[PDB]
Amino acid sequence: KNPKSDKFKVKRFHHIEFWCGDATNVARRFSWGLGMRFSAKSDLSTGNMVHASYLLTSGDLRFLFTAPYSPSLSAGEIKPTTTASIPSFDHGSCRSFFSSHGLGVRAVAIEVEDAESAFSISVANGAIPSSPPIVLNEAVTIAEVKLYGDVVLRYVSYKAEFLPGFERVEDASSFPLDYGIRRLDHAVGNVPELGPALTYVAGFTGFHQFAEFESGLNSAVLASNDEMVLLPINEPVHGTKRKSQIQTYLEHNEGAGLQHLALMSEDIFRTLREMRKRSSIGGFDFMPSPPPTYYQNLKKRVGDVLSDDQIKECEELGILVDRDDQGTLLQIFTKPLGDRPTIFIEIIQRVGCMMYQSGGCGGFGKGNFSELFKSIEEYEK
Amino acid sequence: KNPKSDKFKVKRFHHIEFWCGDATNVARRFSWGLGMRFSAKSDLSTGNMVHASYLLTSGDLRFLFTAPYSPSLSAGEIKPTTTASIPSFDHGSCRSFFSSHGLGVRAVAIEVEDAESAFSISVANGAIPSSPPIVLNEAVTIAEVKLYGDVVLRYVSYKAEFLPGFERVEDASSFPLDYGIRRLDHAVGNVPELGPALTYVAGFTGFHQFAEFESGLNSAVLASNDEMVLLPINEPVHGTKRKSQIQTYLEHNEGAGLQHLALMSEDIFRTLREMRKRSSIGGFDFMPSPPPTYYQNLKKRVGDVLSDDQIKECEELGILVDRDDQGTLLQIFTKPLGDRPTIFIEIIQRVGCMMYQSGGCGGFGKGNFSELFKSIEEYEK
Ligand SMILES: O=C(O)Cc1ccccc1O
Ligand SMILES: O=C(O)Cc1ccccc1O
Ligand SMILES: [Co+2]
Ligand SMILES: [Co+2]
Repeated sequence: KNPKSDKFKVKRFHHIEFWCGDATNVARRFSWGLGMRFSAKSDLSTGNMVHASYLLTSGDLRFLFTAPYSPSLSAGEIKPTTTASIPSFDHGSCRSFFSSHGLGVRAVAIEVEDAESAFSISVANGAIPSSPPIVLNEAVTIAEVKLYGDVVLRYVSYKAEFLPGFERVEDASSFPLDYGIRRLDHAVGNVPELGPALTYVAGFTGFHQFAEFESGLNSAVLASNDEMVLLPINEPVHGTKRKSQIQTYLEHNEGAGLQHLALMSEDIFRTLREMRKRSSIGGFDFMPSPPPTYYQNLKKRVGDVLSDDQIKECEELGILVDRDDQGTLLQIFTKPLGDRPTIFIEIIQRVGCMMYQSGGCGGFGKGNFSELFKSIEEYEK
Repeated sequence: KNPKSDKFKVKRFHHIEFWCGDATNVARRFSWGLGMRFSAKSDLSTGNMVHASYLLTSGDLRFLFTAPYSPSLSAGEIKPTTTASIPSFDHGSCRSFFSSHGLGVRAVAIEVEDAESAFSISVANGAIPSSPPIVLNEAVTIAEVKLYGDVVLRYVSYKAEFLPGFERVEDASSFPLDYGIRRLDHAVGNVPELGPALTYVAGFTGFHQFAEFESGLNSAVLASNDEMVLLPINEPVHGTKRKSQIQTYLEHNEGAGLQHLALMSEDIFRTLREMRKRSSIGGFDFMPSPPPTYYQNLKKRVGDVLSDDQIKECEELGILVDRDDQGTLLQIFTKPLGDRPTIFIEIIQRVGCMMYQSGGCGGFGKGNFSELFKSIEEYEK
């Protein structure tokens, strides 16, 4: 069931912020590789002497890329006189984050009704504060609490254009790329111990465990009331023949952090075609495809959902398919987005659970561990 | 004249190394924006636990992009047991460089006859050592001395494939991009004081001042014996109405460093067409074009070198033209390559000075300061 125990009003995923060494180059790579438009900036040209921040958008999906300038540019500033557009930014925290983790997600931001209420109630309920509520131009309130590792859960709330002090990019620089991605479906964290992580986060949010349906991990999923904010969390399982990829993550990331973002497409076939066309010319690479035996086995499992043509199209693109009690899930995983084997991206599309589509329709692919192992016995063939 | 006073045998520009926060994303951006192939790697997959290094090539042009992993991966190593493929790399120096300068060039590498000789003779003649000669796999010798700021001049010499411990990229990942760029023509440094910089560098190389032919800079050019290694150096001039861009550089870079790389194309028209097509989809932007009056004035200066059609093609692409006593220079400048207004790139092609083409044929564009100022009086039109 769903007890709907959110301790404050949570709306939707609002944006994801990457902390970078150079925001320009990461943003331009992601824009081409994923098909996202440059839509806002806050940097030297907008008066920001503290950080460079570039926003990419695709549908409702908002990726923010931020890097620090030299502290010398803003050395005479103090917090009351700051030119930073994101008041929680701090040169030392950002350099320390990036040197410790490399390229990765600093903030998972959700839109709430009242960011100040959400911050107070969260801290009242165990959340470790990270940046207190700050009202920007009497219009937007932002607050941050620790999520896991050095990742913050950022609350944003609007009285009624991204953030004050961001400018819309003059569209001579804004090329209308679009490969079909429309919103963030869920965000996945890796921790050394799942239980305490769950207890902490569920402790201060009231998010409930999302109901689900021997290789490497245990996981569980936290969800908001309407189950549109979904936050899976993994822990490693040790002693296994193949080393736990969760453990590999923790080693190369220097501890807990965000493992991957799941991006919903409105047409996963066109998204993967478009992304794969660009893999070797600046975009993203994809995990190796499952063997043909995996795809033959797809008819017996989802032959009622997908035509033979649609199945054959899943095979051309390397798409995985899983199915819940309520819907069917199409998914695929990129290779790591940067130098370290840490953060990656998953492209997904859900079919079923109409009534709008309810959140998590089809689950998260748990069934594909078994299906891929058994399929990999294609050595017989 | 040219006294040919090189104190050791210098061959050609060999490569440029960028020090990055994340080498993967910078390299993939540069590859698409400039049309360079992925040709070698040294990283986790090759046994390197210290740094990630990716090599892009176009003709003879070699761009190397390097970033540090977590020190924890190599904490049990010492220099005799290192897995780094570039023995001069050091986690602390790289993080300190990047935090101080942002994305930029760490090494200007030239190939010499004997890197050990070049290092000893240079230090004997005033060069500040940076990394002593090291022989890699009994095949390649590398040595580094300080050039200016935190930029090193790196010597490389081969007994007789980039460097030992680098693998050729398996070409499923190596897409044969090519927009016409073929080699590095010259590399430009900005310093606070030109005179001491010249005296130091000419002091330990024997490079001579390259003979040339009121807004912002003084500059001078150092050259090797056959004048194929060219190293211009700028200093700011203060008190000017418009602030010195050299000074702006020094402020945002936190001191002296490499200002820009000049890349020779074999077809500057195709290069700029191809680069401009990609400016807004992950590539590089170009400085704003000169006014039409600049291009009308081109007939009277280079009408004997370029047809009206070729001139009109210069106007479509924003190409600048200057002319020496010996040849004609076509040039254009990108906007900054990363977040800070520091490093950028120039695309060039030279016509004249046949006998092969002698180095610096057409100069470096000094004449375009005056031509652009006078051309900008198009307000009358
Ligand atoms: O970590 C993964 O590879 C995928 C994942 C993450 C979290 C919960 C369930 C799940 O299948
Ligand atoms: O700095 C620049 O913009 C161009 C330059 C650099 C160095 C020498 C001569 C010259 O025209
Ligand atoms: Co998932
Ligand atoms: Co130049």
